Amino acid sequence: MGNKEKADRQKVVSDLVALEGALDMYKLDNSRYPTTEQGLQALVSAPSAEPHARNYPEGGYIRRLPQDPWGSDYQLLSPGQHGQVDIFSLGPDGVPESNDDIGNWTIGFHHHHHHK
Ligand SMILES: [Ca+2]
Repeated sequence: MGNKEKADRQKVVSDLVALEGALDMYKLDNSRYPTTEQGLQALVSAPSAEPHARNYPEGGYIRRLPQDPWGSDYQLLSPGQHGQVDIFSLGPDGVPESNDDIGNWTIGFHHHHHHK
């Protein structure tokens, strides 16, 4: 409980949105959502994995892999647990797919994907 945690996780959400944006941008060019490596790298540099991302910004949107303020490298899992691709943050504990793991479903961005 505190103000610190809110500020840290909001910073997490900011990068989280950027992560998903890289995914959407990769989908724009390659007409599909990126895999675990390609998704995180899409913010930095065009993935070497096929198909090779085109129309990518020089230096990327962020020159280095975005990380939780505690020093954790954001993780992507394709195919996602909730959708096609799920992005989650490791938090202070660095543990992926954990309760703490701040994902797009956690914040409330993981919508528009219900077959029912
Ligand atoms: Ca965690």
